[PDB]
Amino acid sequence: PHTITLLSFTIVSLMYFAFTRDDSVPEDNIWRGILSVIFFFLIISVLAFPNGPFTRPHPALWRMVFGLSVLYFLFLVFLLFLNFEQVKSLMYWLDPNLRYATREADVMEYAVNCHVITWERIISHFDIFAFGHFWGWAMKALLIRSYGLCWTISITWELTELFFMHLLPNFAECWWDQVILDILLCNGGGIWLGMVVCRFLEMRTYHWAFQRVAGVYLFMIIWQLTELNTFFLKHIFVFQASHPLSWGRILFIGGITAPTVRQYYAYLTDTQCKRVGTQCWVFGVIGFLEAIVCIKFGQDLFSKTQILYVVLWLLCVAFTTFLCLYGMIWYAEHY
Amino acid sequence: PHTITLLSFTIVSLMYFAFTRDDSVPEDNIWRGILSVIFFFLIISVLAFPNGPFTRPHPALWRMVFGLSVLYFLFLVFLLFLNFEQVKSLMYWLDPNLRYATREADVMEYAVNCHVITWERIISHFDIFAFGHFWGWAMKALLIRSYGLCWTISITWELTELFFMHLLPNFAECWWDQVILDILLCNGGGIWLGMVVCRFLEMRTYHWAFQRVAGVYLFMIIWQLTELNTFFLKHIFVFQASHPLSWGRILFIGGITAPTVRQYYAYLTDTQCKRVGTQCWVFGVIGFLEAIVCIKFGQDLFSKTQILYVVLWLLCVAFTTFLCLYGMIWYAEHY
Ligand SMILES: [Ca+2]
Ligand SMILES: [Ca+2]
Repeated sequence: PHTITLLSFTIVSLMYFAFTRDDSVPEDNIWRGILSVIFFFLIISVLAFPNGPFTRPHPALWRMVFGLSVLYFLFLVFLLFLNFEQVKSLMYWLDPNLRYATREADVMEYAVNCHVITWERIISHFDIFAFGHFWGWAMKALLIRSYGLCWTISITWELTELFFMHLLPNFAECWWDQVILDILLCNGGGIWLGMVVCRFLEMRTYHWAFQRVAGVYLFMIIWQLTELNTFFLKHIFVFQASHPLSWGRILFIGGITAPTVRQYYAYLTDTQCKRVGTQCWVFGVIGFLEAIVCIKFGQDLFSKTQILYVVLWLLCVAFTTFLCLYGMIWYAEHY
Repeated sequence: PHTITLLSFTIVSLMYFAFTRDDSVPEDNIWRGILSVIFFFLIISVLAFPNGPFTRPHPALWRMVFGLSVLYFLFLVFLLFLNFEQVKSLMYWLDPNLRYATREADVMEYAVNCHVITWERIISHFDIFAFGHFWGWAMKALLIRSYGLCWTISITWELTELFFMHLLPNFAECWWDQVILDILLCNGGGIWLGMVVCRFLEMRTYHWAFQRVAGVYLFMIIWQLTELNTFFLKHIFVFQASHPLSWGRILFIGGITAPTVRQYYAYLTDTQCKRVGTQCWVFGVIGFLEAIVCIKFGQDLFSKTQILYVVLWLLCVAFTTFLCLYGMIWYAEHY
C-alpha cells in the first residue's frame, strides 16, 4: 500500500498543522501555503510520474527531481510575465536583505596589470570561485563521466568567458589565471577527483564514441548557455554568488541534469532504445526560458552586445567540439 | 514528433506574447501569469501523466483532466492555510461583484404552508434548481450508467437534505416537492434521458453486481459528501448558485468523476485488474479537502450541528445502500 499509506498519513498531518496553528499573519500564511503546495506537489510527483533512466538509489527520487524540474519550468513561465518592479519585489519578499546589495561588477577592477607574484594576491583566490570551480567540476565529472568531454567543456568555458567579456566585465581574468589555475589546477584536480569518485562508487563511464557531430554540438551549446545564465541572472537581478539563490540554483541544475545527460547519451550512440524522453526536453526548455527571461529583464547588457561575437563563439565551440570528437574517436580506435 | 511539435510551437507563442505585450498593470500581469502557468501545466500533463481507464475520445484528454484534478487538489491544500479575510479578498479579486452579495438563506422563507395549488408558484420552479436537477442527473446517469444506483442516489439525496436541514435552512422543501418533482419527475426524466443517451452513443452499462457491501457504501458516502460540499461552499463563502464558481465547480467535478467511477468499478467486481489507480485516490482526497476547508472556514454552521443526525444519516445511507444492493442482486439473479 504505497499510495494508501502515503496519502492518508500526510493528509492527517496537513489537517493537524492547518487547524492547530494560527492564521493572523498574512505573509506567513502565504509562505506556509507555498511550502505545503510544493510538498504535496512532490508527493503527487512521487505517486504519478515516469520513472526515468536511473533506478539505483531509488526510483522515487528521480520523480521528486522531475517534479522540481516542472515546478521550476512553470515558475519561469510565470516570471516571464511580470515587470522588473514586481520581480524585484518578489526577490525582496524572499529575502529582505537583498534590498541593500550592489553589483560585484559595477564598482570593481578586473584584469589589472598582471605580472606581480607577491603572495598578497595569490592566496586570496580560494574564497568563492575556486571552491565553486573545484567542487562544481567534481559534480560535472559525475554528470558527464569522461575525461575528454569534461576537459573539452573546461576549455570551452574559458573561450565563452573571453567572448562574453564585453557584457559582464567580470569574466576578465589574467591570462596567467585562466590557463594555470582555472584550467590546469582548479578544474583539473576537480575532474580527477570526480572521476576517481565515479570509479570508486560503482558507476558507469560514458563514451560518446554521423548524427553525433551535431548532437554533441547541441549538447555543448546547451551546457554553455546554462553555465552562462548563472552569471546573467546574477548580473541582471543584483545579488552575490554566496546568496542562497546562486548556489541553490546551481545544485538544483546539477540534480536536474543528472538524468538529462543519461537520457541524451541513451538517445545518442547505443544502437538501441532512442527517442529521448521528456526530462531532456524539459531541461532544454528550462535553459531556453532562463535565457529568455534574462534577455527580457536585462535589456541593458544585451543593448550593447556585438553580433560579431555571438555568432563567432558558436563557431569556436563548434570547432572545439569537432576536434574533441575526432580526438576521442582516434583514441578509442587506436587504443 | 508529439513533444517536439507541442513544446516548440507553444514556446514560440509564449515568448511572442510575453515580449509583444505591455507590463504596466500589475494585477493584469499576475492574471496572465496564472493563465499561462495553468496552460503550460496542462501541456506538461498531456506530455507526462498516466493514460487512465478511458481511451475512446482521446487518451490525451484524460491527462488534461488529471492535470486539472491535481491543480484543484493543490489549490485546496493552499486555501487550507489562509484565513477568512484572505480567502474573501481572493474571491473579490476573482470577481469584484462578489463584494455585494447576500446569502439566499439568511433572508428567505422556506417550507411555507404547502397546500395551495395556484399556478403562481408551480411554474416558478424551472429557474435554476430544476435545470440543475434535470441536466445534472443526465450527467450523473452518464457517470454511473445504471437505473438502480442512480435512483438510489436520487432517493438518498432527499434523506441527506432532510437530515442536514438544521445547518442550511434552505434544504427545507415541501413534502409534495421532494417526492413528486425532485424524485419522480425532475430527476426521473433526467435519469431516463441520460440512460437513453448512454445507450444511443455506444457506451457500456455497469452492473455493480462480499467486499461490495462496504465498497458501494463508501462510494455512496463520498458521492453524498461531494454533493453536499457544493451547498456548504455556497453558504460559507457567500455567493449564488448562478455565479460561475458554482456551476464551474459542478462541471469540473463531473469531468473529474467520469474516470474515477470507472476506476472504482474496475477495482470492484471484475475478477480482474484491481488495486484502483491514482485518480480515484486524488478524487477522494479532493472531496475530503473540500469538506475540511468548509469545516475550517465556516465554523458557525457546524457550531450548532447535532451529532444525533451526523451519525444517523450514515446509518440511513447504509440501509438504503444495502437494500439497493440486495434488490439489484435479486433482479439480476431472477432475471
Ligand atoms: Ca575562468
Ligand atoms: Ca431535493
